[PDB]
Amino acid sequence: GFEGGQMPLYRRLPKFGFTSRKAAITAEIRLSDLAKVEGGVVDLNTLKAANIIGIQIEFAKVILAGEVTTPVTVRGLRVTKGARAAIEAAGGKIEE
Amino acid sequence: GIREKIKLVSSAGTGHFYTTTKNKRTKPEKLELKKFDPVVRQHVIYKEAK
Amino acid sequence: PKIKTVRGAAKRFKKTGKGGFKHKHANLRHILTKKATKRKRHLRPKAMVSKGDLGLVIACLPYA
Amino acid sequence: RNGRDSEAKRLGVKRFGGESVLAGSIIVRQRGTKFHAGANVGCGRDHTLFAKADGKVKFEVKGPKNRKFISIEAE
RNA sequence: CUUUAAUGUUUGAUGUUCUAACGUUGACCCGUAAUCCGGGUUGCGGACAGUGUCUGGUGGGUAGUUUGACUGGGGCGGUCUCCUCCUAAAGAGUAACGGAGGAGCACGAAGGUUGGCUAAUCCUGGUCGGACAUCAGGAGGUUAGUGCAAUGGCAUAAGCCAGCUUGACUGCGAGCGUGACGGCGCGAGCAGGUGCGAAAGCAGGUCAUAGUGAUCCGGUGGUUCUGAAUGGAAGGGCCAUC
RNA sequence: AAUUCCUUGUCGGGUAAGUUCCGACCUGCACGAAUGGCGUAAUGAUGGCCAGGCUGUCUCCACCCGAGACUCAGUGAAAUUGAACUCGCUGUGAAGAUGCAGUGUACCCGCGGCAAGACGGAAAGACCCCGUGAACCUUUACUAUAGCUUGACACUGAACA
RNA sequence: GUUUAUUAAAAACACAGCACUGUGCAAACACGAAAGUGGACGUAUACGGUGUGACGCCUGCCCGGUGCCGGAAGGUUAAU
RNA sequence: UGUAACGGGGCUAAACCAUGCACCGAAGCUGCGGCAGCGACGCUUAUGCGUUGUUGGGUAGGGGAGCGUUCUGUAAGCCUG
RNA sequence: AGGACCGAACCGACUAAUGUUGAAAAAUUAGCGGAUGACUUGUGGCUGGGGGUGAAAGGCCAAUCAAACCGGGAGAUAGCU
RNA sequence: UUUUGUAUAAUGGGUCAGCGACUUAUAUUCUGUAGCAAGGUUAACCGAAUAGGGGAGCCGAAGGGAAACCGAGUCUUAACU
RNA sequence: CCAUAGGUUAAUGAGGCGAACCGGGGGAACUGAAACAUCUAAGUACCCCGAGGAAAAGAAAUCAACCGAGAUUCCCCCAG
Repeated sequence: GFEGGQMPLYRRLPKFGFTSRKAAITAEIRLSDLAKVEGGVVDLNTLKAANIIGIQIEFAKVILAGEVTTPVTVRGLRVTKGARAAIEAAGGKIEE
Repeated sequence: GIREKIKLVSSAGTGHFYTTTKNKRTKPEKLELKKFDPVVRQHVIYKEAK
Repeated sequence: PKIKTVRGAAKRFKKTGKGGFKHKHANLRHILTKKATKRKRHLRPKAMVSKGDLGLVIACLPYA
Repeated sequence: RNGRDSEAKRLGVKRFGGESVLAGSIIVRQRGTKFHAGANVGCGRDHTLFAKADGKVKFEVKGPKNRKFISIEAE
C-alpha cells in the first residue's frame, strides 16, 4: 500500500466501527447438523460435545441452512423463523 | 470570510439542528426559520442565530 | 514468519460475501455546513472498493 | 504573469441524433442553453439536458428565434 | 443570626536569642617512626551551607536532525490549488518559465412562488439645473442588465418591481456524465411534511461554470448499539457537527 | 591606499617610451581611531620600484671537459594491452575516422631520433548537477541535554517577644 | 623567535607593553558521576579569561538593537 | 591539410524535357524440397494422415518445450585390466 | 652585558636545478636562516579519540587526521553504477 | 553494457584455467496435479515408531449490519414503488 | 578511667582459567519510517557481576465467572 508518495487508499479513507466482543462467542448452527448431536436434544453442550461449536461459545442459533429430518428437541438456543418452521415440520420440538 | 457559522436549533424537544452561516455584523437579529424536524417529523420553528 | 496484516487497513475495509471490500466514504468528517445535503446523504452508505484498488487492499489484508 | 488555466469540463453532446437512451441519461452537458429542452427532455440546474423518458434523441430547430430543441421520440 | 468585648485555649506568620543535628581544605592528642583517613578534645560557622527528588529560567557548551520541487545546467527571479477564454487541428481530451484574466466569497434576501414590467444611448421641450441629477415626448433596439473574471446563456426573461413566504426541507433514488482511484456532478420519480398559486403546477438554494482541504487526533449535542463477573458508569460506535 | 568599481583617475618625478614605482590632489563605489588611527630608528631567506657593478639571461649561440644516450659482453624490469594483415585526403557517421564511401599513395623488415595523432598511459573528473547521500562547521533553524541558576519537600531544631 | 612533518615561512602566530573583566582563598577557572588534583605550598604588586600588540603623538561621538551589570515597585509566571 | 558541391573515370549527351518498348534489380512474389505453430474438417477416438487454410523479424517481458552436469533410489544389477 | 655581530659542529629549510616507473613513499647538489638561547640533544616519564596537544596550521597524535588504529554491531544502508 | 542512437574516439575485458550471482525458511494467494468430498485435514505429543493413535484446532458449507440483533435474507429509513 | 579502634598469632575459606547455555547491573547506533525528532532497530550488539550442571521460576494476596480450575517451566493452537 505504497502509491509513490500519494496518500494511500488505506489511509485517505476513514475508519469505521468497533469489534463486538460478543460476536466471538455467538455461533450459527445449520440444520444439516443437529442430526449429528447424538441424542435428539440440543443445548450448548450436546453441541460442544459433538465438536460443532467450540468451547468458548456461549450463544448459538439454529439458522435454516438445510434439511433436518429426525425429530429434534431444541433447548435454550435461539432459532430463526424459517428454521422454527422446519424443525417443527419434521416432527421436532422447540422449547426455551 | 467574515460570515460566521450558526446552529438553527429546533423548538421541539429534540436536539436536532440545522447549520448555516450568518453575517453577524450587518444582521445582529436572531434568525427564525420554520424548518423540518425529522425526529418529530413536522415543520417546527428554529431559532439560534449563534 | 507469518504475514502481518496492515493493521490500519483492517480498520477501514471490511470483506463481503463475494470477496469484495466495503469501505466508508471519505469527505464526511468535518467541514460540513458548506456541503449540500445531497452530497452528505450520498456519502453515508458504505461503498465497494473499485477494481483498481483491490490489488492494494488484498495485499494489505491477507487474512480478510 | 501567466501560466494558468482551469481543468477542462468535458461539455458537449453525449448522445447524438437517433441514439437510443434510457430515462435519466444526460444528452448535452453544456453551459448556457445553447440547446433547449424539447419533448420528454428536462433541463437540469446547470443547463444539463437529460432524457426524461426512454426513446431516441431528436435534434430540432423550432420557433421564431430558430432555437435548437432536443426532443425524445417514444421508442 | 449580625456585630463586638474580656479570658482561657487551639494553630500558623515574623524578628531576635540559643545549642544540640550538619560543615570545617582552624589548633592540639591518638592509631602512627604518616600534610591520607578515622577517632578524641576544642574553636569557628550553624538550620545556613551542601547534597537528593520535583520544578521554572538560561543553555550551539554538547548532541540528533531539517533546510521542497518545477527549472530549456543549477542559482537568483517566478510558479505550485481552483475558475474563464485562446493555443486546441469543427466530439472529448491535449503541452511549454505560451498569450490574457479571475477566485480563496457574498446573500435570510440577492433563496421559493405568484402577479406585473422592460433596457443603454442620443435628440427635442422644460424652474433653480450645469456636458451629465428630476419631468414629458420621440428615435433606438438590448449597443443594457445579470452581487464579483471571462465564456456560453437569458424576453416565456436567467434582467427589473411588488405580495406571501422558508423547498437554503428529511429519508431515498431509475438512470447517466466524469475521473487511475480518492472523489466530483446531473437527475425524473417514491415516501413524509411544507410554501406560493384559483388552478395546471413550481420549489431539495442562487443564470451556469470558481469561493477550497483527505485521513488521524480530538471538542460539542443526540441515540442503552456496545459496555471485559454482574448493575451502572468511563471509553468506544452510529447520526449531526466543529 | 594590502582598501578606489569607473580606472592605465588627474597633475608631477624617474624612462626614448612606465597599466607597475615615488610625490601630490581628494569626486573615501566601499579608511578611520585598542576586531586600534597615524608616524616609526633598527630588523626581515618579507612585498613593490630604481641605479652602480657584473655577467651566455639575451642579441645568438660556439667550442671544450666529464656522466648518460649509441655499439659489444653479462644480468635483466615497468606502466599498457578486445583482436589486428595498425597509410594520406575529401566526405559520411553517436555530429573531430588506421578500420565506412570515393580516391590517392605505398616492395618486405629493422636501427637512431622527434613527439602531430592514436579524443595516448596514470587516477569509477576534485568543477557542475543529481541522491528525500555523508561528514565536520555556524547561528536569534527545530528538538533535546550537560552546566549554571530559581523555589518546594527531605536531611532539619529550640527559646522568647 | 613560531607555523601548514611531505607544494604556503608570510603581512599570519607569538611577543614585551596596554586595557577591560572575573577572582577574598575551600579563590575564580579547569580535569574529574565523586574523591581528589592543577590554579599554588601562590593571596589582588596575585591568579584566570578576553582583546590590542615595542616605542612616539593619540584614541572622537552613539546605550535605540544584542550582551553584561545593577534595581526592586507593579504586570505575568513552575513545582506545591 | 588535398582535386574535394556528379561517389570516381569520363560525358556535349553518358544532361534536361516528352513519349514508348525492353532489360537489370531485394531475404518482396513465384517454383521445387524441408521443419514448426494455430485454426477448420472425415476418420483416426487416447492421434496421425489423404487433408486443408494460414502463420513463423523481434528488445523489455509473458507463455511452452527440452539438453547437459553432480548427487540419491532402481543398483550386491549392468559395463570395466 | 646581550632572546648582541660574523661563522663551523648542531638545529633548520629560503631559492634554483636534478630526481619525479627516484639512489630516496620528500631526497641530492649549489647557494640559504639560526647558531648562549623563547636554543639544541640523549635517556626515562605523563596526556588518548569528540579526547589529547597545539607561539593556531584544522597542525600533529606510528608514511593514516574537519575526528587515529584494531575488532565488533555488520551481509549498515545504497530509489545509484 | 548503457542508450533516442555506438565501428564509435562512450564503459569493460592482456590471455588461459579454476571459482563467481534469483537461494533458504516460514506464512498468504493463484495455476497444474493427486486424494477425499458437504466435507477436507490434523499440530504438539504418545509411538510396535515415515505405521497407527492424537480432530486441540484450522478451512468450507450463510450472509447482512458499526453493533445489539436478524437470518436466505439483512441494512438504510417513520416505511420503502 | 572501664572500653572500642588498632596490633600479633593460629584455624578454615576464597583468589585464577574456561566454549556455549542461565540470572542480574548497565546499554548503543547504523537501519526502517521511502526525509526525521515520538516510534523502530532493541533491552539486540557490547561492557560488567554472579552461579550451576543446568540456571531461573514456583506452591495463588492466580485466573475465571456465578460454572469452575488449581504451583512453576517447555511445546502446538488461540492468532497476526
